[PDB]
Amino acid sequence: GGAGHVPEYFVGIGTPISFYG
Amino acid sequence: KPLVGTGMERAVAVDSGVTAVAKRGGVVQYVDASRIVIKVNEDEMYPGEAGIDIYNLTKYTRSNQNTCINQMPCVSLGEPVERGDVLADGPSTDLGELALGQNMRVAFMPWNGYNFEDSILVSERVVQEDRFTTIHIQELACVSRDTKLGPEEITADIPNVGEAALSKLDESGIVYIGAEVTGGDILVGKVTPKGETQLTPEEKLLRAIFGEKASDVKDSSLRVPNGVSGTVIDVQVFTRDGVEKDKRA
Amino acid sequence: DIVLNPLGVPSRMNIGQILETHLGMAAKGIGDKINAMLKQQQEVAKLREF
Amino acid sequence: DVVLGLYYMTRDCVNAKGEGMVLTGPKEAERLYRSGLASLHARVKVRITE
Amino acid sequence: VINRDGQEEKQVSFNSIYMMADSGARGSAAQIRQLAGMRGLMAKPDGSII
Amino acid sequence: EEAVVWDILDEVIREHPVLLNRAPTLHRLGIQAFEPVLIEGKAIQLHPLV
Amino acid sequence: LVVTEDDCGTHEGIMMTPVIEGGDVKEPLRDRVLGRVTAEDVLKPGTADILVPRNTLLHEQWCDLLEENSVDAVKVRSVVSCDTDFGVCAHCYGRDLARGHIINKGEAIGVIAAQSIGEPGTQLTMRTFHISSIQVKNKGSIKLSNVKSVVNSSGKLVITSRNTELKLIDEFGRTKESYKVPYGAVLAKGDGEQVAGGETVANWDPH
Amino acid sequence: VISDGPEAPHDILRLRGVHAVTRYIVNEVQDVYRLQGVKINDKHIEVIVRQMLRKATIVNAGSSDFLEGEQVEYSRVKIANRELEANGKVGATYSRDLLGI
Amino acid sequence: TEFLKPRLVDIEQVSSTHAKVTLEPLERGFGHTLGNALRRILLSSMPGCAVTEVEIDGVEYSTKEGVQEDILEILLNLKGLAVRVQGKDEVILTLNKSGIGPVTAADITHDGDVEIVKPQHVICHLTDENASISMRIKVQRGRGYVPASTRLLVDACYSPVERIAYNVEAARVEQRTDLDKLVIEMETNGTIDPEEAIRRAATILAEQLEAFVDLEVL
Amino acid sequence: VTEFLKPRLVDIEQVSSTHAKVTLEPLERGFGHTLGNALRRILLSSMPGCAVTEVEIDGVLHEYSTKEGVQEDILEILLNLKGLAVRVQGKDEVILTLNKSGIGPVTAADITHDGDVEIVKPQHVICHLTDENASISMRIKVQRGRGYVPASTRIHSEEDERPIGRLLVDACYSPVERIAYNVEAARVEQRTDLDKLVIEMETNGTIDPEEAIRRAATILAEQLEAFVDLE
Amino acid sequence: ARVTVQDAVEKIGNRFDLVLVAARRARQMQVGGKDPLVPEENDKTTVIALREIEEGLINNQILDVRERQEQQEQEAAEL
Amino acid sequence: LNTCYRILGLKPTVIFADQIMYTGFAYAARSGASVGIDDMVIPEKKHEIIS
Amino acid sequence: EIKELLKLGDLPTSGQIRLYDGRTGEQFERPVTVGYMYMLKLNHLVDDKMHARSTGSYSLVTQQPLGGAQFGGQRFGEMEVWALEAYGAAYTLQEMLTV
Ligand SMILES: [Zn+2]
Repeated sequence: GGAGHVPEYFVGIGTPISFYG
Repeated sequence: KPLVGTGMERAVAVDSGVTAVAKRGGVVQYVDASRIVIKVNEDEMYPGEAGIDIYNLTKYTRSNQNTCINQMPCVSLGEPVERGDVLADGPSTDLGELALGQNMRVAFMPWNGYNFEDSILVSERVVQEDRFTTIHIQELACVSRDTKLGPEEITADIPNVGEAALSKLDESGIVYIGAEVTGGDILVGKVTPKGETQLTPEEKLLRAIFGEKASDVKDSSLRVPNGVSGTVIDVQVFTRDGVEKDKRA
Repeated sequence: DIVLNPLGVPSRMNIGQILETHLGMAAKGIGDKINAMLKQQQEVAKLREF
Repeated sequence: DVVLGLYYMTRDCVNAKGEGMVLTGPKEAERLYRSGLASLHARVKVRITE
Repeated sequence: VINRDGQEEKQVSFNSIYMMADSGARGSAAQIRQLAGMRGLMAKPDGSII
Repeated sequence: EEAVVWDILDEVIREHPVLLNRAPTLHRLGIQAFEPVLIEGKAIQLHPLV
Repeated sequence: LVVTEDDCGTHEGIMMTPVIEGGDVKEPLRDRVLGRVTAEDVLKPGTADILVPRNTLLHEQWCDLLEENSVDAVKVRSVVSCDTDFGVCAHCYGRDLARGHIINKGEAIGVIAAQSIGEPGTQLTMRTFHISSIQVKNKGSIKLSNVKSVVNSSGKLVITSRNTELKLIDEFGRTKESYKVPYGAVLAKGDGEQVAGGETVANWDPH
Repeated sequence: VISDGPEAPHDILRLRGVHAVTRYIVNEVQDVYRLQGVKINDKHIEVIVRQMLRKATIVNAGSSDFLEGEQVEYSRVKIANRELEANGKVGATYSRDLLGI
Repeated sequence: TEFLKPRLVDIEQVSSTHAKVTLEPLERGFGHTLGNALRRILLSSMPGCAVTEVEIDGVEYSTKEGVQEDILEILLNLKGLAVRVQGKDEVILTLNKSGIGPVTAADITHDGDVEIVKPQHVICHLTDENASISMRIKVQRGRGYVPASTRLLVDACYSPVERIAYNVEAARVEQRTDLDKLVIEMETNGTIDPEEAIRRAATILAEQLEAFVDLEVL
Repeated sequence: VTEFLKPRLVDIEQVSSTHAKVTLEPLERGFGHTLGNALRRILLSSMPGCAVTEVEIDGVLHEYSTKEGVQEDILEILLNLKGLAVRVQGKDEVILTLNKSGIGPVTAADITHDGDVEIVKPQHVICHLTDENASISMRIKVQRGRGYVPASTRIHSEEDERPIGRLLVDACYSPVERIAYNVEAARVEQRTDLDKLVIEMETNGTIDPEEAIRRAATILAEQLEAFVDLE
Repeated sequence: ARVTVQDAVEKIGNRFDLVLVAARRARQMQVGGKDPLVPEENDKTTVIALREIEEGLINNQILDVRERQEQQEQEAAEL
Repeated sequence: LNTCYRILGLKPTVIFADQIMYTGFAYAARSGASVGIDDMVIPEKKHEIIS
Repeated sequence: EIKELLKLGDLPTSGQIRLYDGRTGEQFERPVTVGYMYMLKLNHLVDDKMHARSTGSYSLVTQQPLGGAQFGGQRFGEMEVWALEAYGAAYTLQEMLTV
C-alpha cells in the first residue's frame, strides 16, 4: 500500500508499486 | 500464561527438556524447592529394587544468553501424579503451558505522541507489580597466570585501595556469597608482578618527602563492570595440580 | 496497562493483534465474572453452570 | 499522529453541538470547546483577524 | 448517513481507518482495500500469475 | 558521583551541542546537531519531526 | 567538485521546456527552471521588450512573471556547460540549498549531489513486480512538426515520415500536449486548424 | 533512427553532442525516479554528467605536444590549447569522451 | 512526612488583559491536576456580568436603513463588552446616540452602579443620516457560561476569562527525579485582572474544599 | 445564586472489607468532574502506606537459594511478603518476628502480635512447610512511607548494611488499588443542575475510607498554600 | 540559547565565514585575552560571539582592525 | 509550513512547527482515535460479485 | 464466536468501551479498542545497548580506540564522512579523524 518499508507484491499491473510498511 | 493461545504451547513446554516430566506415576512422597520424591505405583514398577523416583530440580544457574534457568515444583505434598506428567515448571512455563511473556491490558489510542512510530507507553502499575522483571546471571572470571616476572597472586593484599573498599573480600581475596556489589567493587583480589617502574624526578621528590613505598605489584583485581549491580550467588575456584591452595580454595 | 499506537495496525497489516485483543478482553471478562462468583461465594452449582 | 490530530481537529460534520452560531473569535472557540458546550467540528461563522 | 434539521444527508465518513487513510497519516487505498475486500492475485516462482 | 558535579555538567552542557546519527546514513540529514537535555534513564530522546 | 570561483563567464546553457513523453505533461517547466540563473536574454515571442536579463536568478517572483508571459522555451545555465577549470562557478550551478539564497562560495556540491541521488535508492526495488491512437486531453490547435504529409484518396492528410511530432498550441502560445505520430497515420486535420477538447485528432493501427 | 532498440550513450554524444547526451541521461533517470515518486532536481545529475565527460581523446596534435590518440581530461587540454589559441600557434582538436562512473 | 511547598514566580507580558504564570517546584502528577482543576473553575465558574439580551428600536433577521453592519454582527460586538456591575443585580442601559459616526461603548448612557472598562469598544458604526438608532440593554451575571442558544437572544459570556490553558513540563531540583513545572496562561476581558482572577478561582476551590482538612501547619 | 455552595460528605456505604463507595451530594455545574478527577489523582498518588522493606532470614545469604524444607523459593517468599497488608498506629517502623514449624501452610496469623499490629488477612499465604522438622525464623521489617520506592534506589547511603542475611524488598506503599468516580445527576427539591459524586474505591482495608478522603483533600488544599488562608 | 543563526547569516553573507569569524572571536574570548561586547546571559563563548555578530558589531574587518591596532600597541611597547 | 517559511522566515517557522507538533499530539490524544474489528467495512455485494 | 463470547461477559460487541483521560478526567470521544494482548519482552535491553566512552584503551597495530565491554565510537564510516562533507563542517571532520 504505502509508507515504503516493504514492497506490495499484490497489485494490478501498472501501479507504481508499494513500498508498504 | 497466554490468555489467547493455540493448544500447541503444551507440547512445546513438555517435549522441551526445560520442564520435569514424571518417569513413573504415583504419589509424591516429598516436595521441596530442591528436589521432588515420587512414590511409584506398583503397576508401573519392576519386581526388583522397588525404590522411588527422585527428580533433582535444576536450581539457579547460568544459561547461554546470560539469563537464568530455574525449575519450580508445580505439585503439592502428597498429590496423585500420572505417568508422562509435568512435575516441575522450568522458566517461562506455567503448569505445562508455554508462557513466553505475559498477557496484559492494552488500549489502542494515540496518547500525546508518546507512542509515535511503534513506541510503547507503559503504566507504572506494571513496573510496580514486577511482572515484567527479569533476572540475569553474569559469570565473571579472574585468572592468576604465570607471568615471566613471576606468578600472580589472588590474596586480599592489594595496593592503592581503602580497607573499607576491601571490607567485602574474605581473608583470601574473594567476595563473600550473598554480598551485594556495584560497579567497581573488587570481586576477586589479584595483583601482577611488576618491577623497574623507572620513575622520574618529580615523583622521586614526592616519595622522598612523604616516605611512601611504591609497591612493585600492579593491580589487576577482577572488579564489577561499569553500570551493573547485583548479588553474588556462587563462587567456584579451579586450582592447578597440588600447587598450593588459596585458603578460600 | 499499555497504550498502543493504532497507526501501527493498518500500515503493517497485522489485524490478528486486534482479534487477539478482543478475544483476550472477552476471556478476561469471563475470568472477572468467575472471580465475582468466587468472592460472592454461592456454591458449586452456580459456578459449575457458568 | 500529529497529522491525524490536525485532521480530526479541522473538519466539518453535517451537524454537532451549536452548528451555525457565531463567536467573537478563536478564544471564544476554545472556551466553548473545553467546557463541552460546543463540538470540535461544527459549521460556524466567527470573527477572525488575519 | 446523518440528519440535520431534516430527514437525511450524507457526508465524508468519520470512520477511524478511513480518516487514517485519507489524512495521509498511516496507509493508502490498497491497504484499506485488503483489510476489507478480496485480496488480488499473486504469482508462482516462475512469475506466472495464479 | 558526588551531588555537586551534576550542576557542573549543567554548566558544561548548556551551550554545547551534540551530534546524532543513525546507522543507515544516506543524506547529510542522516547526521544532525541538537542541544542536550539531561534525562534520567538510558535511552536517547529524539525529536519526532526529525 | 567544489565552488572554486563564483563565475567563469560561459554563455552556454540548455533549453528548458515542460517535459512530455508523448502523452500529457508529467512535470511543469516551473519545476525544471526554478532556482536557476538565466543563460540568455528574455523576450516575448515577438520581441516586445526584454523582460529578464541574462544573469537574474529565477526565484519565485521571476518564475511567476514568466508564468504571466507564458513563454515556455527558456535557456538556462547548467553545471555541465561551465567554463570553470577544475571546479564549478556559483552562477551555473544555481541557488538550491536548504537555505533559499544562492549557493555560497565554497560549498562542496558533488557530495551533496551523490547523497541526493542515494537517498531515493532505498525506496527503489531490485526486482520488479509483474509489469490505439492519440486522444487529446485539453482543447488546442494542431501543430505538425518534422512531418511529411500527403493528401490520400479520401482527402485525409496521411503521414509519410517516421519522425513526426504533434503539438497542441493553445490561444496563449504554450505547448502542453506533445505526441509522436507513427508513419502511415490518418489525420482528419493538418497544421493550422483548431480542435475541441477530447476530440480525436488522428488514428492509426498500432500493429 | 537507422534501426530500433535501446542506444549506447557514448555514441549518442558522439553524434548528437554534449547537451543531447546529458539531456538523455537526466531525463531517463528522472523518469525512473519519478515513477516511484521521488523529487530530485536536475542539478545533481547535471554535475554527475559533467564529471562523467571529464575525459576526452585528442584528434589532431597541431602545435601541441599531445598524442594523436591520447585521452586527457577536458579541462587540462582546454586551458593549455586555449593559451596556445590566445598565442599565435595552432591549437589541438579533441573529441569528448564518455566514461562510466 | 514532607511535601511541596511550591512558591510562585513573577511573569506577565500583555499589560492587563493577558497574563501567563509559572509555578514550581510541584510534586510529580500535581501539575496536571492543579492546572485542570483551576482551568475548569476559571472557565465554568467566575462571577462576571455580560449581555444576555438587549431591547431594539428597529426590531434576528432584518435590516436597518443606514447601517452596513448586520444584526448578528452587532450581537457579536455586544458580547465582547466588558461590564462590571455593583450590588445591583440586573441593570439595563440605553443606547442614545445618532449621527454620522460610529457608536462606541462611550455612546451608552451612564448609570450609577455600571462600569465599562473600554469606552473605545466598538458596538456598531453609523452610516450617513439622522438615521434612527436607540435601544436598551439588560445584563445578567452567572456563575459560569450559558449560551442563549439553549433557550433577541444573546450568548451570555459571564466569566471574565476569554482563554485559559496550562502546559505541564518537567522541573528539576538539586536531587530530584521528575517534578512538575505548572505554567498557566489566561486572558481576561478587562474587568478583573488575571492575577486576582486565578486567586479568586482557586479561592472558589478552597471554599469548596475548606471543610475537611485539620492541622495544615506543622 | 451568589458564591457559594460547597458539597459535603454524605452516606458512606461499606460493601466489603476491601472496597467501598463514598458520595458527595451538593455539587454545582460541572464541579463534579473537577473535584473527582483531582481526588482520584491525589488518592492514587499520595496516601500513607505500610509496606514491608527488610527481611532477615534464618540461615540464608541471598534471595537466590532454596531453604531445605519449603517448596517455595526464597524469591517467591519475598514476593509473597511484599503483598502482605498491615496497619500501624503510633510507630513509623516496626520489626515483627515470625516462627513456625511442622507440616502445613504458614499463614499470616503465625507472626508475633504487638501493640500497633493490625492484620487484615490472617489467611494470606506466605509459604508452605513440608517436613515434621523444618523451622523458619525471620525478622520482618515494616516501614511507613508513600508512593513506590524500589529496592535499587534504596542503596545510596547504605550505611553499613553488612548483615548480608538482610535482604531488601521493593516498597509498595499504597492503600488504594482502584479508584472510580461517577457523576450522576442529583436532583435537589427544585434545582435543575446539581450532581452526585459516587467514588467507588478499592482498598486493602488498611486505612478507613473517611480518613483517606479527608487526607486527600487535606493535601489538595495544602498545595494551594501559595495564596491561601482560612475563612 | 540561539535557536536560529539566520540573522548572523544575514549580517555576514557566506554563512561559512560567519563560523570562522565567530570561532576567531570565541577564541579571543575563551582564551582570556578579551571580554564580551554584549551582556553574557551565562552563555558560552559560542552563543556570545553569535550575539555579537547579530548586532552587527563584530565581523572579519572589525576584528582585523583590532588586531592591526594591537600590533602597533605592542610596537609601542618597545619603549 | 512551506508558505510560512517562504513568507515569515526561519525564526517563526521553527516555533510554528514546534507548536504544530504539540497541538497535533495533544488533540490526537484527546480525539480517542482507535481501530476495532467492526471499523472494517464488508459490503454484502462482495459475495454477489464473487458468485 | 468472539462476539458471542463477549456476550457471556459484560463487554460490547465492538470490543470498544469508553475511556477517560487520567489527567483531565473528561471522557475520550470516539470509543477506543481495549483488551488483553499477550506480549513478550525481547532481550534487547537498554542497559545492554547503551555504551559511552571519552578516553579509553587503544589498539596496538594501529592507534584506534576499540578495546575492552564495547568501547570506541560507532565507527565513523565513509558515509558519515560524506554526511560531514555535505555540510560546511571541515574542522569537525578533522578533529573527528585526527585528534
Ligand atoms: Zn559557469
